Amino acid sequence: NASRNAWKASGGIFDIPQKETRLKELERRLEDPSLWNDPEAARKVSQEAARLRRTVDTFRSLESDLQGLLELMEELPAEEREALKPELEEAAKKLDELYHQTLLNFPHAEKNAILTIQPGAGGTEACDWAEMLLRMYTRFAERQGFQVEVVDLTPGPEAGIDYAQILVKGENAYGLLSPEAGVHRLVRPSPFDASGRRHTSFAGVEVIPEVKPEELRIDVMSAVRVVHLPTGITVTCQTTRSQIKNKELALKILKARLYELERKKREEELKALRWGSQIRSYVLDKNYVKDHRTGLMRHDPENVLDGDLMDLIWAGLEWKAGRR
Amino acid sequence: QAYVKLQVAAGMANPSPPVGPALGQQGVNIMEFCKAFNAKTDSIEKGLPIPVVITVYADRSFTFVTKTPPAAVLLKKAAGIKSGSGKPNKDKVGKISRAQLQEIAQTKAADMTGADIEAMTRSIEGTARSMGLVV
Amino acid sequence: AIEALLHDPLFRQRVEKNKKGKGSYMRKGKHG
Repeated sequence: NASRNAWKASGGIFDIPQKETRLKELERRLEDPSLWNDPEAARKVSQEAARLRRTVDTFRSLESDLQGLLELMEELPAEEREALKPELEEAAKKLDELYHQTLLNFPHAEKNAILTIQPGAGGTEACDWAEMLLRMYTRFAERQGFQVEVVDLTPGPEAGIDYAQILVKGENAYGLLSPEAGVHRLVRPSPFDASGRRHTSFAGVEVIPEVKPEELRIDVMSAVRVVHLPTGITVTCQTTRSQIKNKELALKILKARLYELERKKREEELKALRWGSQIRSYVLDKNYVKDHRTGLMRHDPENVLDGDLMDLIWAGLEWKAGRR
Repeated sequence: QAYVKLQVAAGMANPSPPVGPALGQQGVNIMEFCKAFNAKTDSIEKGLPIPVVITVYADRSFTFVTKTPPAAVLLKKAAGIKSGSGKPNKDKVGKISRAQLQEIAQTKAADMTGADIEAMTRSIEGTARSMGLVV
Repeated sequence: AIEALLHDPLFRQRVEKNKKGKGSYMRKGKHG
């Protein structure tokens, strides 16, 4: 536990060469009034100052609770130092808060998201896989005090679900699920094949943040859809029984999609001017779950599936942050 | 002659990041002013901002006289709040008693250009109200 | 991009040969 704590704290030290030098540079050139005369410069300094400020308040805990621990924590935990060992619980909490902060703060990360789950090849098996995936995300939402709004659900004929599109709203939703987005691989002995040979099926997970008058048509099938024709992507809703609400819901999803199409394209263009495989796998035979990206493996698949692993997500988030 | 009040926490040594060389826009050096501030501080508590007159003469040696601690900070300190209010009329974040305000008022009397402390108290109350705290 | 990627072959369904199974018969063993 102590070792773990130390490790955690080491990350915090990792942002000491950033904070000091940066701060010095800012005061030396940016703080100046004759530099200030240009707005852009001022803005830059403010951004730079923000970095400094984060490092100030949260490092104290790392330093202050570390140095004061060892004198009283050494020999006694149970008698007289039962406060003094769970005094470092506070430190742990602080550390966690810091880490989480580092992970988040990035563009659109607070605004809720609407993940579509798409199956892969396998046909019947694949649909089941999709369903399973959906279930896990639902449980994650449940776990994390969220409220899920079920928009698209479409059953596959032989078994399972073909297509789904599920929208959760609450406290930093997108942030958590934004990494997941991509292919999830189901490496397990099919219940449908009599042979019981191991199979591999897949699932895309499209995850997007939530964020014309004659070039859209709205058609009823009490069901509803909002087909923005110029781009050419449709959305279809079936959540509520009341029509107007459903329509409204559809509208927001479509809007989100529009934004998504724009932003990614723009980014690509910029890159032009200037993962390969599955992200995750779940290997039920082996009781074994490798995220291929970020090199973590959980050995209780069931736990992961029942309710999605926050820890894994955090790791993924960290990786994403680093890449950013 | 270049007199302006513009600074932060007195106790923290050499606060160059918030304002810093604005006082040093004129011919007086950055080192001096900071030093002066530091000197001033030892007579009073650290952590709070303070304003001071900046009469920048041609000789490069400047006269200076402190004023009372910022109205706002003082007001806050009796309240026991960091963030005062965002949207105060819609919901109250905190509140103050009048006696405390009155007490606060009396200690500033030297810098406060007024004889009646009652007036000062009422001003303080008004300020508090503005901030977002129903007396 | 997500959709087509899924469609592409690298994500085709994989099945494995069997060692004591039905389609097992290895004419020549891995090693001599």
